[PDB]
Amino acid sequence: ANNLPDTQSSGPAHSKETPALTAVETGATNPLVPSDTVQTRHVIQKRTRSESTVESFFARGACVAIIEVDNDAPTKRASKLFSVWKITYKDTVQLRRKLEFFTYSRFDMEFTFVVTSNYTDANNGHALNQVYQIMYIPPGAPIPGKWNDYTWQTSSNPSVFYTYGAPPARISVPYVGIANAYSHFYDGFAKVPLAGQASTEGDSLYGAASLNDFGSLAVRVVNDHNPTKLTSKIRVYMKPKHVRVWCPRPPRAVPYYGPGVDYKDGLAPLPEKGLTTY
Amino acid sequence: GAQVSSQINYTTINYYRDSASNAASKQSDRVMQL
Ligand SMILES: O=C(O)c1ccc(NS(=O)(=O)c2ccc(N3C(=O)c4ccccc4C3=O)cc2)cc1
Ligand SMILES: CCCCCCCCCCCCC/C=C/[C@H](O)[C@H](N)CO
Repeated sequence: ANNLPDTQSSGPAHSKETPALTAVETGATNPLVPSDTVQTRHVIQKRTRSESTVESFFARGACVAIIEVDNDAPTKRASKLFSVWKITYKDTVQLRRKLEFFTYSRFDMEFTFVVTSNYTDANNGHALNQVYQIMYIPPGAPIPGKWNDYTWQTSSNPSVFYTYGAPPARISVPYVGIANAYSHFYDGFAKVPLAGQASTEGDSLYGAASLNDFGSLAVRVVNDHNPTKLTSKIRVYMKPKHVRVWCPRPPRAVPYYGPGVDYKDGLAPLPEKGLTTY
Repeated sequence: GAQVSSQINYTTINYYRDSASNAASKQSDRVMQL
């Protein structure tokens, strides 16, 4: 967020110093300023880079998931009375691309849950205000098997009970990585296959570290069902905070295809433009 | 007034107002940016 250097007055030049000429082969960028190649006036620079700090770049809540749940009679096998969403930023694209400008990152994370609901039909009465349970299931904790099984006691899991109509729920977590930074890219495997092991052993997905690195969110409607079916969507908004990032990378240029770096479609991003056309 | 000058000397005197009347007095470099 630092200010910018002033432009210094620069007059005619006639000398053996040639800042214009360089050698990009060295791998360095020629740090020229306008006064190196043209005559410049004195300008007291007042612009700053306050809004391009990494913190400012990521200081936005981005939607990373839309978790759909129902409030309906359990006999209705079509309805889904609870939903489990594995935590990740890779279900949407925008925040993913912003994060993947970099190879490593540390940040606290602010989760904000925006809950919307609606009737599905109009001939089965009405509903009282719903309460939603959002339980964090860290890896290894038992995953709910039913909307009302014992796991929802949440004696040790953190849970947020959100009352419909209240302002979106919000919680914060610190940096919870087991490494010293989050790895946006992992060039490796969880397993190394060993010679003599059958083809079904030692095989792991390329670039995946843990089968379950950050656990899940289990969402249900706590209320018992009304005579009419209600559908709800919980939109999850992530905001990195206190961000640090390492090893910048070129941003994604073609559409994402899965959680890896794979690509299948849209491999022609650049449009056509004449070489000598302005 | 009288000018005495080495040649053993010689004497010169200007007799005229105008100077025009006076007698003749015999006394890497390869790399550049612009
Ligand atoms: O309305 C918007 O904000 C919103 C609207 C569209 C949008 N992009 S999308 O490509 O249409 C899209 C649409 C749905 C999902 N999505 C699911 O279908 C889902 C199911 C379960 C868990 C998580 C998710 C999840 O992200 C992901 C992306 C994102 C957010
Ligand atoms: C209701 C409480 C829920 C709390 C959830 C805490 C989980 C925090 C997850 C933060 C997400 C970090 C981003 C992911 C990092 C990289 O992808 C991994 N290192 C590689 O999978």
